Amino acid sequence: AAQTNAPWGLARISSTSPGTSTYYYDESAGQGSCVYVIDTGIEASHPEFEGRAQMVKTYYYSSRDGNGHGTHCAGTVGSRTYGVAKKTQLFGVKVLDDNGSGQYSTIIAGMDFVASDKNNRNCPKGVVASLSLGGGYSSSVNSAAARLQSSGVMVAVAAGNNNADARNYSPASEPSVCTVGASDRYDRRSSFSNYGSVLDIFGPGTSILSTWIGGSTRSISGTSMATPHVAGLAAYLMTLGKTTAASACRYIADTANKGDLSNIPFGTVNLLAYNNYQA
Ligand SMILES: [Ca+2]
Repeated sequence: AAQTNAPWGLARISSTSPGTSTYYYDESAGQGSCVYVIDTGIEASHPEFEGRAQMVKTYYYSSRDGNGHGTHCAGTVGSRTYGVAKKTQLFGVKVLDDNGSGQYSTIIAGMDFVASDKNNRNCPKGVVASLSLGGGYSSSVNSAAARLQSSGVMVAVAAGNNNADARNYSPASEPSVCTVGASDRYDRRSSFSNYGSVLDIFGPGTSILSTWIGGSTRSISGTSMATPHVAGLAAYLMTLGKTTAASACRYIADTANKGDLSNIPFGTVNLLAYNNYQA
């Protein structure tokens, strides 16, 4: 399959070079897999989701995304125009309020919910979790991400937008999960993107165009935008039978584009997400 005039993000994860605008992917496109978006909720009624998105848990007065961040992350995972896996199932777990903030206890409880709610969903191809949040370091948040990873879910987390080492940020410091850095369309490390030895993969993070709330679309930046790229890629590689939950982050790093990113600090992996699809 080929999507012309696609955002630079998906075209990059399907290219060995920058500057292309065509996303190439296998027509399975994530069918049979599930991706849990743990954010500010998902506007499920957006036509770009085609009835594949739904709110399964909220810790507040409403499950509706009053912010747009969670809807933007879900659009990068599996929207019809801005998604990696255009056929996957999106489950919204609203652990952040409409202000984007959230207590660590609520966010931890959201991860434990996904570790058990996946037993209630139909995901024969695999379960992925997109954690496009994070804050200061916390062993409880790190253990909550490791528990979700040990339960059989591919956990992709954001490295953070502090331009520092991701070792002082949770769940970015958890070594068992996939810590995703950000990159721009010119194969440079995003100026805000965190780094360090704990990072596993870089993804398109700067000027990522995806869906917004109210049936609209907009372009934003952040490692919160590169995480759904890897999350959608893990679900894409899952239905194709290339990898499993405990080995997707390791497989993505193995088949990634090596030595193509600039401004990568010493000791940080120079890996960019690449679906390796040969049309
Ligand atoms: Ca890791």
